[PDB]
Amino acid sequence: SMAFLILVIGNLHIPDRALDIPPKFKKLLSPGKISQTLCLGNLTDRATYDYLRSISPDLKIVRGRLPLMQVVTHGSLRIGFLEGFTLVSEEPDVLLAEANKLDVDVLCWAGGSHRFECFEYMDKFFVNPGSATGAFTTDEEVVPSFCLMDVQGISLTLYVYQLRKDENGTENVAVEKVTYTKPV
Amino acid sequence: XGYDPLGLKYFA
Repeated sequence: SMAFLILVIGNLHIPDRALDIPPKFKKLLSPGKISQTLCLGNLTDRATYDYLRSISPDLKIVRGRLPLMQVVTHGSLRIGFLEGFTLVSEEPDVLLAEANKLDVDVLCWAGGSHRFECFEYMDKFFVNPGSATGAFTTDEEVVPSFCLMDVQGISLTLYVYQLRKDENGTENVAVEKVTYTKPV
Repeated sequence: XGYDPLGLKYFA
């Protein structure tokens, strides 16, 4: 409640490339903690849809071809979400131009890489959450990840959750923290 | 010291 937490998932590809959001992710997500969920990419699987709705009072699906983008504002930050499959981090000027069309400080896109990535460029913040199911690419395995955006005033703290295999074979959830602060 | 929002880990 006192925190404003956005759950960001993308490129689920259920049931065409994956069967389910990994249980070790579901065990971390509980009702009453997430304020809003953005799902990048289509979502046609009834069980996944029902589960996501149980986790937040506000589920927004941003699809392939039913919204084409979504902007959310909290505090002084303006966060844009889109699918943007042709967008790649190796072309930050193309991503920046997209952020400038939406007039957002943070641009989140579910790029065809299916890999978590984030970077800063010209006082803006760019986030690809990867695939929450680890769904393979058409374009080194893909690894499941999702993000939480914790928005406080002019700051966004990004928490990246990733399911990674230890040397002994076990998949465990790792988490990394990145902070963006909008410059004055 | 602190945790991520979901309580998975204190950070180191």
